[PDB]
Amino acid sequence: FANFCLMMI
Amino acid sequence: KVSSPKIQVYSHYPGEYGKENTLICYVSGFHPPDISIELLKNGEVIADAQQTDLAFEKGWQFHLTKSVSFKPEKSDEYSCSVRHMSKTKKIVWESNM
Amino acid sequence: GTHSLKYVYTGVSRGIDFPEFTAVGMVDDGQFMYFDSNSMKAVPKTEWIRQNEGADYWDRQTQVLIGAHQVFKDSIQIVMERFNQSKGVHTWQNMYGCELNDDGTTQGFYQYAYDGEDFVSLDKNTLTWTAANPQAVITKHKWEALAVAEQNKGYLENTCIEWLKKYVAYGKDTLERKVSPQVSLLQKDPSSPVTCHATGFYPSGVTITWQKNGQDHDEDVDLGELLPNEDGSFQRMSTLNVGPWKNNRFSCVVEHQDKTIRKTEDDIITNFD
Repeated sequence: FANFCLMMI
Repeated sequence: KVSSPKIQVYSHYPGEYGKENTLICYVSGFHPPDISIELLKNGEVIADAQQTDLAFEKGWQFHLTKSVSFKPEKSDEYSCSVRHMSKTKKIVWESNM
Repeated sequence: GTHSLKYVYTGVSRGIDFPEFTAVGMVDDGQFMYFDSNSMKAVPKTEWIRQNEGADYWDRQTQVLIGAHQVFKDSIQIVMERFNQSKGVHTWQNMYGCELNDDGTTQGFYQYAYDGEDFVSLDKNTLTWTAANPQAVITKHKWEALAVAEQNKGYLENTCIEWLKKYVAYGKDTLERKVSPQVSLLQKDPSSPVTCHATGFYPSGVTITWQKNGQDHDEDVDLGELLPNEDGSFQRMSTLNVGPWKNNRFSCVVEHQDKTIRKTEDDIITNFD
């Protein structure tokens, strides 16, 4: 399952 | 900026004439990802060929696989034509037989 | 055996060949998931995921990746500006994943790249981000303040592994399969070089060796690259170019999973003879 938390650079 | 595709054309099984087989074109190490791949029989695009979903390996270089069922016969020339940016390369399948 | 779960995201500025965002999920380097920003839907790519997960799983996966698309869109706009390259066609990539060993021990990685070159990389031992260039340093400071490394490490060491274990169970038969190579000796002409061709095997590890009379022989040998078949199996070949082969008995030995297959000159096939 993909990582649900992403942050823009 | 740009890294031209390595192109490798081969068949699943030995290219025995008259035997059901799969023609495969493995296109790797290219960038940018925008690209066109077609399998040709006697210079004409083979229909119903399938292409893997865009992916890449460690090192970031993209790779794609295009394949279609085929039945090689004495008369016919099979090839993989790849257009990437300003270059179009056509590679003829070698049966080694 | 060792197993892995990996995700690779591709972000693109300017079309048309591909959508703005593409995601592929893999177990042991075999695709089981797909998503892109055209369909806005995450979909199964193997039988074992189809039979073991359903609507709820995919709705959640879709929802996560729609967010990924949104973030990638904003991210690539930013990095392009930092390279003063905002006009042209460019790329933003992310790959991450975990490995589970027989050991029970685990490995994990988290990396990003712009235009096919390293941008930032996770060091989950020091909980820092390695910036490949000046353009990445601002991101490094931002992410280290937001504790992105801690979150990523948490995912890699826990969530990623827990799902990998599930997936391995789902597709145990396919993932643990051992398929022996089909081996043939090829020759265009009685005077031409001879190719030992192995195909249809899995896992991908294979050894092709030539023998003359023979204990093995590695002069005039050209070992080709490991190549993928269309069905998840692999193939590889080796070519022998030796002088008139006639007075000496050559053979090809292919070893896969501790088992060997031998082919001698009596086995050589050709078109059209």
